[PDB]
Amino acid sequence: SGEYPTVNEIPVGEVRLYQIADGVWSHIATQSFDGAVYPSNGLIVRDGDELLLIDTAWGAKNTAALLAEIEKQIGLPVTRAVSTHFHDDRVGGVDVLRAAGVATYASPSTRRLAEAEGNEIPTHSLEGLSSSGDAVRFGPVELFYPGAAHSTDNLVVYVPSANVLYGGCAVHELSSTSAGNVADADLAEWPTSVERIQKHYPEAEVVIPGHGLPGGLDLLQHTANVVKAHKN
Ligand SMILES: C[C@@H](c1cccc2c(-c3ccc(CS(C)(=O)=O)c(F)c3)c(C(=O)O)[nH]c12)N1CC(CNC(=O)CN)OC1=O
Ligand SMILES: [Zn+2]
Ligand SMILES: [Zn+2]
Repeated sequence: SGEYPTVNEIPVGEVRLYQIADGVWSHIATQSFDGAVYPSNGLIVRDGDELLLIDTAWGAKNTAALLAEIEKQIGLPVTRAVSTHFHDDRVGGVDVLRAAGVATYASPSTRRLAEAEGNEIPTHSLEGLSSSGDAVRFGPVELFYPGAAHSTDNLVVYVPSANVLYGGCAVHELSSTSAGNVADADLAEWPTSVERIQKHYPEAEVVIPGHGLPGGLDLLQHTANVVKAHKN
């Protein structure tokens, strides 16, 4: 009924949308992994009379439900999707997207990691993102590679028309007390990568983490703090 939806409010399999700004929504879904249930976020950005999707809804059935929710709530076709790293909360559902006519994209790094781990593989490679600090335009967003953090391939997304920073899994919510799933992380580089985000996007007004509640720029400093303490 208006607040940002939380893990216990979303049954696994359904998707909620949350209006972030004009032409910008987050999508929220839940999934089971290793016997626990987790929420996860993605982004939808209006691109004229089409939509750009950032990240799947963490699985094939969730991603089908995402498409149905977009049709109900927004009613514009999703034409392109970008996955921000290779884990299943970002690429799981790419095969559903590809069968619904969505062109799927990811960096070459993400595509290689997805293939090696047996996850779904976006069709198209995003060049121009291989060095930390690189940025490219993709429709109504900028894609930015901050360096290794949550994963070596993680991308962040900025919506310049709205000053919305989608940090993906490189950014944690303010309530986080640990650095999430660190299986493929670089805890030593992560603060430096967050510092690159802070320097590149100082006018961000909303910051969206990969999991949990949006806030403002404080999410970035909080992330650096929880990662430094996890490393210790
Ligand atoms: C799908 C993803 C995954 C599965 C289950 C949970 C997560 C979380 C998570 C956990 C806890 C918190 C609360 S908190 C901040 O207080 O800790 C949170 F916000 C997010 C994150 C994240 O952190 O992005 N990703 C998760 N996988 C799976 C994985 C295993 N893969 C290999 O080892 C190589 N293929 O490596 C991930 O990341
Ligand atoms: Zn991940
Ligand atoms: Zn994640």
